Amino acid sequence: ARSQIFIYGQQWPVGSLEQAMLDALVLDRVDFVKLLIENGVSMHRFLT
Amino acid sequence: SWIERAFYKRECVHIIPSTKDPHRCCCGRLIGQHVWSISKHTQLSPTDAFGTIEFQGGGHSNKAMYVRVSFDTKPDLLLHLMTKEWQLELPKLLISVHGGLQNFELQPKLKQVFGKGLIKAAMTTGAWIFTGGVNTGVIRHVGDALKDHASKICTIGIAPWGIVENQEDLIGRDVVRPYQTMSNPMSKLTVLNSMHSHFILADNGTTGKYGAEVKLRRQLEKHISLQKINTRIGQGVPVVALIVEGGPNVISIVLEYLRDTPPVPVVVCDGSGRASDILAFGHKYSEEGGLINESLRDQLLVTIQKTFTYTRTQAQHLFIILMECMKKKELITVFRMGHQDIDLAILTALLKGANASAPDQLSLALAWNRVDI
Repeated sequence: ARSQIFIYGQQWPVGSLEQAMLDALVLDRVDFVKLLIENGVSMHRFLT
Repeated sequence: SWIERAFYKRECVHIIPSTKDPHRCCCGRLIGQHVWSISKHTQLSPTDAFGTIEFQGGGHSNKAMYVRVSFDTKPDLLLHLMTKEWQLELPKLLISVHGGLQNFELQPKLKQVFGKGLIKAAMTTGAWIFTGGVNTGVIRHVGDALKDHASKICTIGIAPWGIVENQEDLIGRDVVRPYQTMSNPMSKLTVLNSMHSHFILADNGTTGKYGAEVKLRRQLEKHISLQKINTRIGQGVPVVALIVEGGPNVISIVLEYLRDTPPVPVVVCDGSGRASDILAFGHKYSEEGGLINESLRDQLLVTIQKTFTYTRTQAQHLFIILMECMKKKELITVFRMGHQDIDLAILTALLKGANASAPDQLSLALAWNRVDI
């Protein structure tokens, strides 16, 4: 996921990264959470 | 509000000369996208692009100040902006990182030793790092060094405003604008480095072309070097010149640095290639400076004609510029790989360029706690 999905030039829909963030939280995927926060999404704007 | 009323900006209002492509003007923008005076006929206006950049993505989140200024602004107002509005104290050391605009890859721990050298030389003296701004080549290595640093910083980079990607994303007046660190592979518009602290993005009016920042950066560095610090040990905020790789232009930059009053020492690194390797091969095989015999001369000529793919007359002209650089051989410090990192070079340049007596250099080294230097 790091080396091809999050490669340069990849267009991202609005709100899809937070849905993937939630899906990574519910499935207990720590490294995907680390990668996701690393790729722009903050816990302040996501967690409701 | 002082930034808009003190700094100016320029925008492309021309006769739209097509040259090659009918959409591409002299400034390179689209033919309908419009809204020096020679062929661009540009007009001056208050700025509309300054404030804060919140770097979204790219690992750690870092906020960088930015301001769009004209390329012909006096350096005193920019330095007053840096000291007053950005709350930056006067530094004790200036580092000028120059290199090739093309992306390149070096040896792994040549990169690591260079990065740790620039990083620890940045913390211990409280220096200011001056880069090219955009995330290409040597400045990409500087940004990777700053990412690996992850501690504690003033690494203000000067880039052309028109060469930046998502120029409409950075439009505002003292407003935090989110930026994407993600760049399209095909887009010629380069991206801003994520791990920089300040930006001196300069507009000459044109977009997608370089040369809008070299004179302003050089004048600002000269004006900073005229700012003799209160310590005043033979110099004021001494200026070093780190060169990694580079092209044909960095030889002229080295010639401008060496043939200057006061002289600027120039330090180079080995193993990256291109202009730095020919500079190192000249420096090892030099004898008494400009006294170079014929065999290393045509070896230098064939390596210039091979590495830089130049014609024989351009290689001869570049060798002439190399010998004009080589007349001042004492200022050039060459770092060779193979327990010494970059750290033990910038300093040398500060010591020799300061040109004070050896008690003063000894007291400065005692202040820095650098017994090896």
